[PDB]
Parts: sequence; structure tokens; C-alpha cells
Amino acid sequence: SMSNNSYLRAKVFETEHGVCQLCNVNAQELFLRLRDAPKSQRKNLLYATWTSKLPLEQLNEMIRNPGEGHFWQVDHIKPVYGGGGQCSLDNLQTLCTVCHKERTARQAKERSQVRRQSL
Ligand SMILES: [Zn+2]
Repeated sequence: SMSNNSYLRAKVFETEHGVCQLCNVNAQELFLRLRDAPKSQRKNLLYATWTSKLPLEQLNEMIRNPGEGHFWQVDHIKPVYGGGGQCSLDNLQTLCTVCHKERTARQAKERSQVRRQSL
């Protein structure tokens, strides 16, 4: 279970410091830069880098008030087909939000494929 999310984020951060383990962006460093930029500079910063691939809805929230969870998430290293898996620390990793969303979107298709193959 990932429900104990604060705890898990902080434990993974002790080792990974908000660096995506798939694409190696330093998502925490971008968070801090955005947080401390004036709102009026945030849009151009976000569209100049890997965050440009996030949903417009999320990017609008990030311009108003960025939070750490907009930039990186903890997720499984070995997920089950369709999502889930063991939530022990040795099966967890930092993903930037763009990688996390690709993974989530893939797992929703996988859940589709599972439902299909059993109808
Ligand atoms: Zn990434």
C-alpha cells in the first residue's frame, strides 16, 4: 500500500533526493526553482523543460502554487501488470511526474487488456 505517502516520500528522498530513477531529471531542484520564482516567470520556466509534457491543468496549478508532488512521486520498481505491487521500501523509487503519468496511463491500458482477455 502507498497510502502512508508522506512517510514513504521522505524515506525514498533520503536516498534519491527527488531525482527520477528512469530519466534522471532532478525534479526536486526544479520544484525549488519554481517555488521561489515570481508567479509571472513560472509559465516560461515550465514550458522550457521536461514539465512541458504535463497536463495543462497541472501546469496551471504549478504556476499558481507549485508543490513537491507536482514534480515527483514515489512509485513501484516492480509493479504488477495493471498496477500495484509490494510497497516495501526496497520496491520503491522516485519518478518525475511525467514518467509517473506515462506509467499510470500504461497501467490503465493494461487493466483494459486484462478485462478484455477475461470477458
Ligand atoms: Zn522521469
